[PDB]
Amino acid sequence: ERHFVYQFMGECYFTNGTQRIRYVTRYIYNREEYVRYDSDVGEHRAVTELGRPDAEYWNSQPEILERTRAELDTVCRHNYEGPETHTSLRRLEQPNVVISLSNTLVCSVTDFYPAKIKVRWFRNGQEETVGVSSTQLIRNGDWTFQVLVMLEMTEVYTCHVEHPSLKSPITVEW
Amino acid sequence: EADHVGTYGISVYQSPGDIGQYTFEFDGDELFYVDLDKKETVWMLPEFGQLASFDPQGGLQNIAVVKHNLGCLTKRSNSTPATNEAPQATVFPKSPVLLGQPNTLICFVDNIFPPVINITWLRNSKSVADGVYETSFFVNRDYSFHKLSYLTFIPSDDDIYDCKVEHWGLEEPVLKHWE
Amino acid sequence: GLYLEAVPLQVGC
Ligand SMILES: *[C@@H]1O[C@H](CO)[C@@H](O[C@@H]2O[C@H](CO)[C@@H](O[C@H]3O[C@H](CO)[C@@H](O)[C@H](O[C@H]4O[C@H](CO)[C@@H](O)[C@H](O)[C@@H]4O[C@H]4O[C@H](CO)[C@@H](O)[C@H](O)[C@@H]4O)[C@@H]3O)[C@H](O)[C@H]2NC(C)=O)[C@H](O)[C@H]1NC(C)=O
Repeated sequence: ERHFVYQFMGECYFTNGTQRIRYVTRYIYNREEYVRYDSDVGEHRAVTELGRPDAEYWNSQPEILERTRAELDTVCRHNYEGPETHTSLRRLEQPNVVISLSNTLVCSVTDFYPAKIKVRWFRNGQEETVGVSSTQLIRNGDWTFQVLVMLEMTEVYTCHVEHPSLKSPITVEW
Repeated sequence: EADHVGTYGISVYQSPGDIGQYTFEFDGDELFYVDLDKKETVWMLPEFGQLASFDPQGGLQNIAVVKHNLGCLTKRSNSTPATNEAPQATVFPKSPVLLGQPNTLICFVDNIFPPVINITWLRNSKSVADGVYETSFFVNRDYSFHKLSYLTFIPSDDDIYDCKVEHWGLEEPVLKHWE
Repeated sequence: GLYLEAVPLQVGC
């Protein structure tokens, strides 16, 4: 009943697009990251003792070091500006907004992408913040998100949604 | 972290089992996985696979490397085995539940380690194979995994549902109830 | 466009 797991990953962290990239590769044995390349350091490091045989060795071999370093461009930078800009960064899926009653009004905002969104309640033309409760971002796992926003109250109530997929906000009146 | 996070290589291999998985992720979502058996790039969103490409050979090569390394690290660690975790499941609908309006029940299971699991649905206690799809294992920052199962259904006053999760970290399968 | 991936180093044991 002895089980063993290994994980390798190449992670690209992007800020203001590719103006700032951090590239990290990670070698993991049973949840123990034991060696890592990190572009902030510019070379491999043992994270634990299990990685002591590899990191310095890999650092001594110039072609290993030049190839891993360059992956910041050949993987992260390349992916972000090429495929990713035509796929993930261009995907816009407009939220569906329905209001129902639980006591409480619930504004369900479903099936949207990307995650950036603002949902606001209104009572007769005024933005309510008191007595408003939003869930965390719920990740559906299929490139969509949802958020449920409760108003403890019920007047005209309007659920107001702002999202990059929308030329102007969705307003749904109750 | 960052505005965005590309994970441009995830190779996961386990022993015994000879179980491999290779995926790409962006901002937490799965771009694709490489069907190691069929040597095919399988996109989470069909449209994407016509907007972009990935050579599945890349995935195969990656898994081969990690398979080898796992051998080496097994010995280097004195064959220390993985410690089983107890996963945690939550069930929720994709959409607000309206009777006679078709929907999708989602079972999200977190704290998956090792990445071997059974997630299957009960409809008033009978196994429901039909209209069921599952995701790959997604990586967590603590190096456990999560995985989602989906059941399409017609809501009904008369139906009870469970997500049942079987994992080595659990003695007997466990039911997560939703109504 | 083509997605390109990190390549892990292979360990000798
Ligand atoms: C999750 O979900 C699955 C599906 O219900 C659960 O059960 C496992 O299902 C596998 C696939 O259907 C079964 O494996 C078969 O194939 C393998 C090779 O690919 C083969 O080795 C195997 O069976 C025998 O050995 C295993 C142990 O390796 C026993 O568990 C199994 O009962 C078999 O027992 C018979 O064989 C003995 C040899 O050890 C022999 O001495 C006896 O005559 C005995 O009858 C199968 O052919 C897999 O077996 C099965 N696993 C179990 C534990 O039943 C799976 O368990 C779930 N896992 C969880 C909880 O995470």
